[PDB]
Amino acid sequence: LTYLLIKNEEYKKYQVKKYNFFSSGKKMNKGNIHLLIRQMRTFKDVFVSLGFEEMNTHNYVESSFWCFDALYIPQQHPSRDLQDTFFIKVPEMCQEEFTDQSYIENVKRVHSVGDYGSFGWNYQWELKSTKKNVLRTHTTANSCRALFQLAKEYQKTGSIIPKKFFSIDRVFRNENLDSTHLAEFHQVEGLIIDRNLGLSHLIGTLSAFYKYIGISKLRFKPTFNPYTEPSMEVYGYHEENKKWLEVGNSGIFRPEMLRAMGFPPEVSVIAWGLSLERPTMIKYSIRNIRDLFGYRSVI
Amino acid sequence: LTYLLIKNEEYKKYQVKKYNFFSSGKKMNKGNIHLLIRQMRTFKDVFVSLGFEEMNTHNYVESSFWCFDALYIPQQHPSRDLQDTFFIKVPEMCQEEFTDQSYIENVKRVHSVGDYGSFGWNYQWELKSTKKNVLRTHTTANSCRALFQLAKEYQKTGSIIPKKFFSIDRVFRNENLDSTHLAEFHQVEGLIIDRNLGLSHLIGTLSAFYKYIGISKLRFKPTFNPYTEPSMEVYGYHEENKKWLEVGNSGIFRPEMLRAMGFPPEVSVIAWGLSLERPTMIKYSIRNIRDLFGYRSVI
Amino acid sequence: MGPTISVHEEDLIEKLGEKIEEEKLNDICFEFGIEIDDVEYKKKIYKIEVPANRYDLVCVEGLCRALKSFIGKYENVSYALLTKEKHFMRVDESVDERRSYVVSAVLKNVKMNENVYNNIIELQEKLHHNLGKKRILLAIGIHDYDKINFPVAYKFEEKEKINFIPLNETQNVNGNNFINFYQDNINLKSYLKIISDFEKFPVIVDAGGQILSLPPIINCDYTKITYDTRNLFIECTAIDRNKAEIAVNIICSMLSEYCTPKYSIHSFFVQYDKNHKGNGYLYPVFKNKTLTCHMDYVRKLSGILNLSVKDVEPLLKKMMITSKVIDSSTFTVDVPFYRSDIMHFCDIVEDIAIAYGYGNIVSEKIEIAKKNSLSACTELFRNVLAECTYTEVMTNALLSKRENYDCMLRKHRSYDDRKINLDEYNPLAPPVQIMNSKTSEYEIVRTSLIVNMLKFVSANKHRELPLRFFEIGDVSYTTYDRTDTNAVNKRYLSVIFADKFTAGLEEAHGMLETVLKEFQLFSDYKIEEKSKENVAIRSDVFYKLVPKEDPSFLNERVVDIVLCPHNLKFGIMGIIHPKVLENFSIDIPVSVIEINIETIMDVLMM
Amino acid sequence: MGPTISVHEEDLIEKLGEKIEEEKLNDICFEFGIEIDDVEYKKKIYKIEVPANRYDLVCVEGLCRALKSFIGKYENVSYALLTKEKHFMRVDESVDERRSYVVSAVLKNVKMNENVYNNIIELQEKLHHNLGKKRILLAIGIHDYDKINFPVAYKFEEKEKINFIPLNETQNVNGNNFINFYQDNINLKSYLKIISDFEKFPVIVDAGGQILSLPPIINCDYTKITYDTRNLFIECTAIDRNKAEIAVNIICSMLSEYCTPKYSIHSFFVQYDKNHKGNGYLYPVFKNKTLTCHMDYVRKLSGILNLSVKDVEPLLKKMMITSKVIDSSTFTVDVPFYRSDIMHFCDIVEDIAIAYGYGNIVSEKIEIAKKNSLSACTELFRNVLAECTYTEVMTNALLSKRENYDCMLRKHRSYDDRKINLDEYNPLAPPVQIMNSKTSEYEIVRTSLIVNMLKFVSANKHRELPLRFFEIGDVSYTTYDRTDTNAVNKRYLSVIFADKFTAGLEEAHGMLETVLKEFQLFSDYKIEEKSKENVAIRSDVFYKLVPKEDPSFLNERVVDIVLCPHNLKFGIMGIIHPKVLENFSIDIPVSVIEINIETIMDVLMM
Ligand SMILES: COC[C@@H]1[C@H](c2ccc(C#Cc3ccccc3)cc2)[C@@H]2CN(C(=O)Nc3ccc(OC4CC4)cc3)C[C@@H](O)[C@@H](O)CN12
Ligand SMILES: COC[C@@H]1[C@H](c2ccc(C#Cc3ccccc3)cc2)[C@@H]2CN(C(=O)Nc3ccc(OC4CC4)cc3)C[C@@H](O)[C@@H](O)CN12
Ligand SMILES: [Mg+2]
Ligand SMILES: [Mg+2]
Repeated sequence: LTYLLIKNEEYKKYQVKKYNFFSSGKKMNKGNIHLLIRQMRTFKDVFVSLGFEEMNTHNYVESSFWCFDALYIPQQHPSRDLQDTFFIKVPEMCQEEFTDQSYIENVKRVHSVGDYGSFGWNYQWELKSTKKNVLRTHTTANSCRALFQLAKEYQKTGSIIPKKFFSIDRVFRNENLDSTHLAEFHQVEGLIIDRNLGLSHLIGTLSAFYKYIGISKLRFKPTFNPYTEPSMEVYGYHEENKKWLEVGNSGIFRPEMLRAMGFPPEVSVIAWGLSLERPTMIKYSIRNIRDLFGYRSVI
Repeated sequence: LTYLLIKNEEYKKYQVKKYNFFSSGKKMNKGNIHLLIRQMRTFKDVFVSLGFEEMNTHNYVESSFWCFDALYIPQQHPSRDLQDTFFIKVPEMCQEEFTDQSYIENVKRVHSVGDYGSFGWNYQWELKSTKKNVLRTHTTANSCRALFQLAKEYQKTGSIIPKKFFSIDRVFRNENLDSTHLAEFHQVEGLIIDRNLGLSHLIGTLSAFYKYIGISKLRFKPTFNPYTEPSMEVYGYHEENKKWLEVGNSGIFRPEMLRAMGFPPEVSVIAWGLSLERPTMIKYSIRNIRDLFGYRSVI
Repeated sequence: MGPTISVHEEDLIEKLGEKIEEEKLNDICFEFGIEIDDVEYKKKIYKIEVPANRYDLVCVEGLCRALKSFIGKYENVSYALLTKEKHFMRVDESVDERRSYVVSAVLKNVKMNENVYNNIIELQEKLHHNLGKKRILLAIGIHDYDKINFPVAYKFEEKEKINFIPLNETQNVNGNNFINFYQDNINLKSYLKIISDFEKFPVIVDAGGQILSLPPIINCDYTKITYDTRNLFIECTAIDRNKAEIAVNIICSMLSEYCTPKYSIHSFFVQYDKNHKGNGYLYPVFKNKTLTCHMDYVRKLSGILNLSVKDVEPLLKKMMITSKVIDSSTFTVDVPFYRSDIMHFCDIVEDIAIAYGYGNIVSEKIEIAKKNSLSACTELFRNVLAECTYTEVMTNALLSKRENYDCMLRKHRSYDDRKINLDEYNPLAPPVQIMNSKTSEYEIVRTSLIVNMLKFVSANKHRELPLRFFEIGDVSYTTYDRTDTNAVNKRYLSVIFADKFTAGLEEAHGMLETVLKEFQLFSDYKIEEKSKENVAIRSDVFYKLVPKEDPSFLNERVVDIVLCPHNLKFGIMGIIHPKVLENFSIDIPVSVIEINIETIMDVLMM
Repeated sequence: MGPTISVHEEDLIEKLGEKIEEEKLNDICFEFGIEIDDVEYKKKIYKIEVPANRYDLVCVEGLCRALKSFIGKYENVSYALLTKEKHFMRVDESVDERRSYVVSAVLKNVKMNENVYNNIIELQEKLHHNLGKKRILLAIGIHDYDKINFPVAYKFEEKEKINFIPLNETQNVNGNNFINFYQDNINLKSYLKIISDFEKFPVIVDAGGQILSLPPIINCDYTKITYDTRNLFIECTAIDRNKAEIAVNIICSMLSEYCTPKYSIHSFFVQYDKNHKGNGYLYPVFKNKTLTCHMDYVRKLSGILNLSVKDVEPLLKKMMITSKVIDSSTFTVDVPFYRSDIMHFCDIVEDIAIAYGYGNIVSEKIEIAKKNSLSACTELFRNVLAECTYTEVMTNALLSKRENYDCMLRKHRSYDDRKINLDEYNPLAPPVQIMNSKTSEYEIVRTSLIVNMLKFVSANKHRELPLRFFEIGDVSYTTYDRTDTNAVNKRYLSVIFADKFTAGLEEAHGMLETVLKEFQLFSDYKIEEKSKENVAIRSDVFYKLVPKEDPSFLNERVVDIVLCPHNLKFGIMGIIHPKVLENFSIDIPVSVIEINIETIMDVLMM
C-alpha cells in the first residue's frame, strides 16, 4: 500500500498494490486571499509601477463639503438626495470650522455668484447643508482633501511639484435591497497634478494603465461629470473575449474646484476612476455579485 | 474543558475548568517564503517602484566575452584565473560567431591597440580565451548583454530612449570550502541609460534606493573597478544600530565598454550593485551564512 | 445615469437631412456623447440618453438641430422677442417664500397637431422630472392662450375660496377638499401632500377669478391642450427664479420652430408686489454671455497640438455655437441661452474637443516598463505552496557526479543524444561540468532539484514530522549547437514530503493537483469527473499521469506528468526508492514532485 | 580585494609634513580611496590597502608624495635620464617566446641603508606578487652595479653549462640539478617547476660568464644587496615587454629620490638579435602622453555643476598631476608615466572628482513616492493568515442595531462616555447611525467584525469543518469633538474558527501567538519561557492575556489582549457564548480573535 519506517531492508518480500493515479489525491486545505483583494493588489501593482502614491482614505463618514461642495457639485443635485445617498443621522453634522474659512468662502463664492472666470451656479449656497455627514459616495472626496493639502502646502512653499496619487477603497450608495446594484463597492481612483495638462496626457496614462491589464485598444466617449470638464467615458477592447467594454470614467477637474483651493490656472489635474468589483467578476467569471462579496460569498 | 455539538441548551449544568491562558496555544504549522526571497522581493519592490525593468539573467554559464572582454576587463586580470573563477570544462567553449563579428572586432581593437580616445591595454587580445565558458562571477555580464542589445536596436531606430534595468540573480566564486566566503551568492544590480549622466545622478538614485530601505545618510569612497570610471564604494548609516556600513558598489561604465557597443559619447550608463545575502542576515540577525542558505539551513 | 428620451422612429425627418441609419448614427452619438439605449415598438420607438446638464437636448427638437449641426450646417437660428401692455402677471404679498417666482410666456399663432401635442407633454414631463426634480423646484403649465382673460396673477389664496373644474373632472372641487380628492391619484398623490401643505394654496388665476393651475398637476379643464389651439400661454411656478427662466426659455425656444411665424414667441412681464422683493422681470430674457478665450489655454487643455483660430470657427458650429476670430491669440464665442451648461472657458474647450473627435487627439505615448514573466510565474508558485504550509528551501547549484547519479542509482544521457527536447523536463540531460573547483564536491551544476532536497531531508529527519519542503530554482545542462554558450538554464520546482509512517503518494498527488488547479490546469481525470457532473472545466489543454518505472523510485509508484495535447513530459512524481533513501541516509519514507515550470507556463492562467 | 601594504608607524616622516594622526588621516584616505586596514607591532606597523591599478602606490615612497600632494604641495618632480656606451644588454636567438623581454636600469651613486634595503625588497615582492602576478609575467632582480662586468646578456642556455653560487648557498649548483635543488624550498618551490621546464634555462649573465639570475628567485650570491652598495643595477625579465617597462620605471622612479644625486637614474639599451624581433629599446622610456579634455564632458560626467578651467589646475595637483589651461572650453593635462592606470579622459575626471571630494557633489535629489503604512501592515497580516490555511472573507459594513447588540446580548457605550481611548480596541464604542437607509437592515456602520463572521459561519455551517475564516477591514464609530467629522475609522482583524466537537481555545490562542510572532511581538509567557532557556526574545514591548468576563463569551474562556508597557487593550479572544450561537443560528462551537491592528502597528517589526 505505502512505505513505512520499518520497510527499509525488508520491503523486497511484499505486494505493492497498484495505485490508481487516474484519480485525485488527498484534498489539501489552504488559505486564500480574497479574490477582490487579489484584484486590488494587481491594480495597486499597476499604480505603484507608474510611480503613483497612495492617498489616505481611512474613513467612511464624509462631510458634504468634501464629498460635494468642494468638488463644485451643487447642493440641489440628485446625488445629494436621500434616495441616492446614505445621510448620517447621529454624527449628523461635522465640526464647524472644518478646514479653512478662506476655502469655505471661496467655495460659497464660486457656487453662488461665480468667480475665477466661471459664471458659478447662480443659486445661494447654504453652509448648513455643507456640514451634513454622509457615507461617502465616491473616494473623489479624499482626492479633493489631498489636492487641497498639496495646494495649501505649495502656496507656502511657492513651488508646484508634480505628483501622482491613487486610492482603492469602499464607498456606499443607497441602492435597493433587490440587488439592482450594490449598496457598497470599492472604487479605484488615480490622478496626476502638474502644469498645463490636458486630454492628451489623460489618454497617455490611460492606455498605459489599461494595457497593463491587457487592453491594448481604447476608445473615448464624451460624457458628463460635474467635477470634470472635459470628461470621457472610456471603453477598451477585451482580447480574450468578443467585445469592447466600458472600463472606466475620467476627465480634467474643473477650475472652480481647483482654483478655489489656491491653484493658479497653470496647475491642472487629470483623473480617472473605475470599479474593483467588475474586473474581479470578469477575470474569475463570477456570475452575480452576491457570490463574491457579502455574507453569502463562499468560494 | 471545551464546548461540543451536544452542549447547546445543556451546557449550564457543568464544570468549566480554568484555562491557563498564561501559556502558548496549539502549535500551528504554516508555510514560509525563504528569508532570502523575502529580501529579494523587498529589493524588487524598491526597483519596480523607481520605474526599473528587470533584465534577463536566465543562465549560469557565461562566455568570457560577456563576463570579461565586453566589460573591458583584460584577459590577464586576476578575476580570469582559475583560482578565483569556476571555468567550465565539458561545455568549455561557446559557439564561434557569438554575437556580432563587428562587436568582437571593436573589443579586440580597444583591448589591444586602443580606440575611442582610449589608449587601450597594449597587450594582444586572443579570441581563443574570450570563448572559454565560466560560471558567471557577476550579473554585470547580463547587463552588458542587455546594454548591447539596446545599442544594436537604437542604432537601427536612430533614437536613444532612456531606460532603467535591474537584476537579482545567483553568481559563483571559487572560494574555498572553509567558509571564508561563499561559493554562491545572489547579486542585485541596477543601471540607468540616457544622455550625459554622471555622479550627481548616481548619488541621486543611490540615496533614493537606499532611503527606501531605511538608510537616509550616505557617504562615498573612491575605489577601483575595471568596468566603471569613476567608481565609488557606498557607505550608509544604519539607524536601528550603532554604525555605518558598506552597503554597495557603483560607478559610471567606461567608454571602452559602451562605445565598443555602438553608443555615441552622448550616451552614458550609471550602475550599482550589492549583495542580497548581507541585508538578509542583518535584518533577521542571522549569525553565519550557513544558517540561512544551503543544505543545513533549517529555520 | 442620464435621462432616457423616448422619441419615435418614424421620427427621422428632414431635420435629419440624410435619414442615415443605425450604424453611422452610432459612431455619431459615440463621437457626440449620446448612447442609443434601446428601440421598442407600440412602431419601433428609439429611447436614447443625453447629458444631464444640456437641458436643450431633452426634447426631440433640441436633439434634431444639435445633431444636425454636428455635421450638416450651423443654420444660425433666429429669435424674435416682441412686445408688457396687453398680457402680464402679478405676484402677491401672499406669494411668500415657499414658492416665490412665476415666469410666463406667450407663443402666438401656433401650429397645432395631436402628436405634436404628445411632443409637448413629453417635454413637460421631462423638464418636470429631472431639471425640476419631480416638480419639487418647478411646475410647468400649458394653457390655451385664448381662454385666459388677461391680466393674470399668482397668489396664495384661502382654500375655501378656491373652486375650479380640473382637467380630470366635470365637477367642481373646493380647496378644502383638494388633497383628499387627489390623495389617491396614482399619477399625482406623490406631489400633492408633500409639496403643498401651507395655510393657503398657490394658484395662478386670471382677472375673471378663474383658477387655472396649482403645484399639483391638475389645471383647469377649460384651458386644456387640444388640437385647434391657435396659440399658447405657458406659466411656470417655482422656488428658483433662474431655473424657471431656463425652463420656459427651453419650452418656447423649442416649439417656436413649429408655430407658423416660426421662431417667434411673444413676451410677458412679472412685477412683484411691494412686500415679498418688489421688482420685476421682462420674460423672455435671452441674453448671450459672450465669453472670450485665449489661444494657449485651449490647446494645452484640449491637447489639440498644432491648430489655430482659423480652424476653430468651423468646430463650434457642429455643436450649434457661433464663433469668430479676434486675433491669432484670442477668440470670440457667444454662449447661446441654449447652453445653460457652460460656465467656463473649459466648457467651450470640451465642445471643441468633441467637435474634433475623441478618436483624433494624438496620445502622449507614455513608455511603460514590461515585466519578466518567468519571475511572475515562479512567485505565484511560491505563494500557492506557502499557503499549503510548505516551507521554501534554497540549495547549492553545484554537486558531485557521485551524488547526482550513483547514489540516485542512474546514469546521465549521452552528450550526442538528439531526442532531448529543450521544452521538456530533462532531469538526466547531459550536465555542465566544472574544470577547476577548488572544492572537491563541486563537479557539475545540478540538473534536478530532487537530490539536494534528499540531502536536506536527511539533514532534518531528526526534526518534527512530517517534513513539507519545496524548492523552486534554476537547473543547467549542456546543449551543444542549440544555445550560444552550448549550455542552458531551466526553472524547476520540486516538492518533497516525508513522514515516519507514509510516503504521501496521496498528499503529493493532491499537492500537484492543487498547485496546478490554482492556474486552471486540470487533470484529465478531473475533467472527466466534473463533466459527468455536467460542469465546464478548462478542457482545451490539460495534463495526465503516465505510469512508468524509474531506477530511483519504488516500482508501480512513480509517474510522468504530461502536458496535452502538446504531449510533452514536464514533471515526475512518486515514491522514492528505499535503496536511494539508504544512499542519502534517510530513515523515513519520502515522496517527491518535480516539474519544469517553463513547459506549462504559456498555458497557465494568471 | 586590493593589495595590503605593510608600512611602518615610525613611518611618518617629514614627507608627511604635518605628522597628522589617525583620525584625520582616516577622512583623508576615505576622501582619497584608501582604507587603513590594520595596525600591528613587531612597533605598530600600519597595513593599508591601495587601488589595484595605481602601481605607483605599492611602496611607501609612492604613497608619501601622492598623499602629500593631496593637500600639501604639487612639488613638480624632477627626472634626469642620462646616457648606451658603457652599460647595455643583448637578447639571444635563444630567448624565444617563453620569456622574451628584458628591461634594465642603472641607479648610479645611491644612498644605502639596511631598512631602506627592507624597503626595496618589500617593493620587489609587491610588484612580483600583484602586477607581476606571482612572478608569472615578470621577475625583478636587484644587483649591485659594481660587481657585474658589463656588457650583459640574456639567453636560454644549456643546463649543463649553468653553474653559480646562489644567494642561498656557498656551494655551486649545476643547471641539471637546479629544480631538484630548490624543489622543496618553502618560498620558491612554487615558481620553479611550473614557470620553467624548458629545454634550456633562462639566465642573465655578464661578459665574464657569471650567471647573475634566473626566473626562480635565486640570483648569484655575489651581487647581493647589502648596505654599502654604492649604486645598483636592476634587471627585469618578462613575457610582456610593456609591464616590464612599467615595473622598472616604478622601481628606479621610486628610489631615485633616495640616491644622493636625487631623482636621477642612468639608462640602458636592449638590442634583440636578428632572430627572435631584431629591434631595440632605450630604457628608461618615460614619455608623457598629454591627453587634452573638453570642458563640457568633465562637468557633465563629474556632475560638478558650475566651475571652470581656472578651478581645475589646482585640483589635479592634489593627485600629483600637472595641469594647464588652453581655453575656457579646453584643458591640457600630461599623464605622468607614474599613472599607468589612465587610459581615457574619464580617468582624469575620476581624479578631479576625488580632488573635489565625494562629499561635495550636490545630489540630484530624486523625489520618491512614500507608501502608506497601514496598507503595508494589513497585507502582511493577510499573508501570514493565508499561510496557516485561513481563508479571507469580506462582509457588509452596514448592519442593524438588533444584530450588533441584542443578538450579541450587549448594549453599546454612551455617546457622552469620556473614558473611550481612540488608540484602543473599542468594539462597543457608540456607533455611526444612518438616517435614510432604503433597506431596513442598514441602521449603523459596524463597530466589530465578529458579528458578520458569526453570520458567515451560520451561512456555511453545512460546509466541511473546521471553518477557518478571517476578515480584516475598517470599523467606524462616533467620536464627538475628536475628529473633524465627529466619526472615525479603525482597522480591525477578526479570525473565526468553528468545529463540531471543539471551540478551538487552543488553536485561536496559537493563531494569535503565531500571527504576532511573525511581527516579533511575543506573549509575556513566551518571554519568560524562552528566557528561562536563556534566550533573548524581543522583550522591550509585549502583550498579555487578561481574563475577564463578557456577555457574548462563555465564562472563564475569554481574554483581553493588552499591549505592554503602554497598557492598552487591543483585542479580545475567547469562546463564543452558546446563547449567541443560538441567536445567530450556529449549531457548532465557535472561537474568535479580534484585534485593532492600529494599536500595535508602531511596535510591529516588518
Ligand atoms: C456608479 O457606478 C459606476 C460603476 C463603477 C465606477 C464607474 C466610474 C467611476 C469613476 C470615476 C471618476 C471619474 C473621474 C474622476 C474621478 C473618478 C468609479 C466607479 C464601474 C466602472 N466600470 C468598471 O469598473 N468596469 C470595468 C473596469 C475595468 C475593467 O478592466 C478590464 C477587465 C479587465 C473591466 C470593467 C465601468 C462599468 O463597469 C460600469 O458599468 C460601472 N461603473
Ligand atoms: C565580492 O563580494 C562583494 C560583496 C557583495 C557585492 C559587492 C559589490 C557588488 C557590486 C557591484 C557593481 C558595481 C558597479 C556596477 C555594477 C555592479 C555586488 C555584490 C557585498 C556588497 N555589500 C553588501 O551587499 N552589503 C550590504 C548591502 C546592503 C545593505 O542594506 C542595508 C541593511 C539594509 C546592507 C549591507 C557590501 C558588503 O557587504 C561587502 O562586504 C560585500 N560585498
Ligand atoms: Mg459639457
Ligand atoms: Mg582611477
